Formats: sequence, structure tokens, C-alpha cells
Amino acid sequence: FPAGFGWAAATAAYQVEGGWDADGKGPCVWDTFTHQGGERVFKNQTGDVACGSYTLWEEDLKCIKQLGLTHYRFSLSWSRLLPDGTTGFINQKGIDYYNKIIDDLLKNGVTPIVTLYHFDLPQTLEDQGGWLSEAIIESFDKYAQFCFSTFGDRVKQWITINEANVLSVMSYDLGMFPPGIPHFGTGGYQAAHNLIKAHARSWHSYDSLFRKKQKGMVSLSLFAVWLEPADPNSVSDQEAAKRAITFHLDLFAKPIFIDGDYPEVVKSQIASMSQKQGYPSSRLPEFTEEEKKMIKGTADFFAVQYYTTRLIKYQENKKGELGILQDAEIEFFPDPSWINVDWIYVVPWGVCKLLKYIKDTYNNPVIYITENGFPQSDPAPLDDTQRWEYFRQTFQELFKAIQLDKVNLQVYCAWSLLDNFEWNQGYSSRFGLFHVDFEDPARPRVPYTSAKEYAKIIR
Ligand SMILES: *[C@@H]1O[C@H](CO)[C@@H](O[C@@H]2O[C@H](CO)[C@@H](O)[C@H](O)[C@H]2NC(C)=O)[C@H](O)[C@H]1NC(C)=O
Repeated sequence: FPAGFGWAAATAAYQVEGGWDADGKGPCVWDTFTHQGGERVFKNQTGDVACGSYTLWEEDLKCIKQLGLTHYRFSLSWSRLLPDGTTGFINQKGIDYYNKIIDDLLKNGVTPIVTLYHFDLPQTLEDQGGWLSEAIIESFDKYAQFCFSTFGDRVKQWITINEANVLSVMSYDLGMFPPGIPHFGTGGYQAAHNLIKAHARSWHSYDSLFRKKQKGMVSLSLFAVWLEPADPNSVSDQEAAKRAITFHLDLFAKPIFIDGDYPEVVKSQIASMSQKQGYPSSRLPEFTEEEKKMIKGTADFFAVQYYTTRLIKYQENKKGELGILQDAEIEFFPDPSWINVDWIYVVPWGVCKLLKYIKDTYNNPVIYITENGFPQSDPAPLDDTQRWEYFRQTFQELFKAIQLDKVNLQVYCAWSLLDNFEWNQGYSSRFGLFHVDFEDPARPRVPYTSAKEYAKIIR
């Protein structure tokens, strides 16, 4: 912890807000998804109410204040602000609401960090192809412009798209998020393409239209699992684990932070294999030469969201097999003496290695951890000393990264002010620094030991 370092906790519109059809709000895709049932969400839970944050925002403020956060990361509800997705119909109640969060945040001396989009397309926009249609690029840019215009007089730190990588894979490649149709090996790259251009244009709208007057900074956040060779000094695995990084992280960061084009490994591997089943073209779409000039250097800081490490081994696509992006000839798993809670294997030395990697691959950028954290399964909590130790270690290696490795880290943001709707997991996993009880109509917030113990770290 150097400089005037920022400590923050993130929330996300759909995961905490409720009021899904309150005050003019248009349906978003999770509204349609969770209302459909099937066993897509744990127990068919919805975010109709979630933490009730659209109604109990001062409760959130109280927690923020109690933590003494220097910053606070939340997202804007695209369909709360623009019910049909466009500026053709503006919801003043949505505007009043985010205006209040921001104003309250500034009067308590806390700096807002605003995600424009967090896995939550307006239903209207998804009906028109979602991130599969390039029509989306213009849609997002106009929405982004609207957000800068309305909130930018006093918001100076923006994340445009939250985890576009996790988004393209879960929404369109794996079919796990809405719109929930599988598409193994085509969906993800097809979305990723549009998410890259849409982020890119949105950045250029900000640089052109608001940056002079507003003086803020803008990027997008990326999910990074840090990867290690299953067996080390076993040569194949060594390059496999590197290649799997370029596939999940650099597929987005190379174009945006460097040179404006996909990584070379990626282009060759997908193309080659697309000859495969006799696709008439690669499944990695192509950036035009014009596009590359638009996309490059289109980020004001590097923003990662870290949670875990994995071990990776080589796995030849002996008999070509569809995409799953994995069929870039990798297989992943944990080293067997790691602690877990669902998907998050507690490997805190991973962020340090991840942070020098970023410094090494992206010319020493300013970095924010815009999400880091650990969940607990329904009952475990309050005196969550197990979990808090996990946090301690993570900060310990964070210290090492700044000191020994000289990484330009300026923000640590913890994933999560509140226990909330964790997508398919529903309320069955709890990443909050503050417990929330979803059974009483109030939605009371009580600190975890972590909450109290994170306040101290904010030295
Ligand atoms: C989640 O909601 C779905 C509805 O989409 C439930 O589906 C029902 O499943 C039961 C058997 O478990 C069937 O008898 C019903 O016919 C199904 N409902 C309909 C109308 O399709 C599902 O049971 C729910 N699961 C949980 C765990 O709550």
C-alpha cells in the first residue's frame, strides 16, 4: 500500500438492485432468463429484489462509510436508464437514482468507479442479435455517450465493459448466461469481436467528446485466471499454459492495449482448425486495417479481475473437435492440495505473478484490481476467519508486487460490498464483506469479520 492508494468494494446492478420493473425500467436479459425457470439458476432464484439496493441505497452508503472506502465500484443499469436500449426513451427515475449514489459518494469523499455494462443487456437489444450483431457496436456507443454526458461532470473513472471475456464465453460460447444457447467454438469469438469494437468506439467517444471537459479515465475490465504448467519443465505444458493465457486474456488486451489486432497464436490456431470441419472461414473474425487503427491504445489503465489460478497441460486436438476454445489444445485443473469453494481455488500467489505478467506484457501500465474476492456457501459466516486469512495472503502478495516487482497498482477493489445474486449460483454463494438476509423484506446488512478487518487495512 503506497501513494494515496485506492481501496474499494464493487457491486453490480442486477446482482444487488432489485426493482427490475420499477419506475419505468425495461426488462434486461436476466429478467427474461431467471423468469424462464428450468434449473438454470439455483432453486430458480431471480434478482427481482436481490439486495433491494434500488430502494435501500443509504444502507449501502452506511456500509461504504463504515468500511471507509476511498472508492466504490458500481454498475449502471442499461435498461433502467434506457428501457428499450436507445436514447429514444429516457427514464428520469433511473437518472435521479444513479445521480444520488454519485452525489452521496462525493459528499462523503469516496471516489465512484462506474461500470456501464455488467452482463446485463436490455432484452430489446438481445432480440436484435445481442453481441452477435455488429448493430450492437452503435447501440453501446450511444448508451456510453449518454452515460458520459449524464454522469461525467462528476464521475472520472469508468469501466465500459465488465469482463467481456467472461461475458462472450458465458453468454454466447458456453450458453450458461442468457441468451443461453450453447454455440461451442463460434459464439465467443463472434461476441468478442463486437465487444472489442464497441469498447473501442466508446473509448473514442470519450476521448473526442468528454475528455477535454471531464478529464476522466476509461477502460474495460478483464478476467484473468493465472495459469501454471501442470508439470513444470515438461516443455509442451510450458507453452500450452502461455497459449491459454493469450487465449483468455490477450485475445482482448493485445488489440486494445497494443497493435490493435488479436494475438498471432490465436489467429493461426483457430484458422488452421477451422479448415477442420470445413468452415468457409476462420471462426476468429478479422479486424480490418481501418479497425486496427481505431482499436489500438484504446484504454487509459489496465483493469483485471482476479480470483484463481489453474494448472494446464497440453492436449493435442487429435481428431479436430469443436472450439470450446479449449480445443486450442489445452485442459485445465487444480493442483490437488488447494482449498476451493466452488470454482475459486485459493491461490493468492497467482495475482503477483499475474501482476508482473501485465507489467511485462503491457509496458508498465497503471493497473486496478477492479474485482478480487472469495465466497462462502450458505451458512458459514459472520466470524469468517477462514476467508479473511485468504484475503490477508492476497494483500501480502499485492505488497510484494508493488515493492519487489515495482508494478504500478493503484486500486484494489474487493468483490463485494454485499452478498448478492451470483448469477447461476443465486444466493447460494456469498462474496459480500457484508452479510445480507434475503428472507426478511428489509434486507439487513451486517458486517463480516472481514468487513471490520478490511477497514483496518485501509490504514
Ligand atoms: C424450477 O422451476 C421449474 C419451472 O420452469 C420447475 O420445473 C418443474 O419441474 C417439476 C419436477 O421437478 C415438474 O413436475 C414441473 O412440471 C415443472 N414445471 C413446469 C411448469 O414446467 C422446477 O421444478 C424448479 N426447480 C426447483 C429446484 O425449484
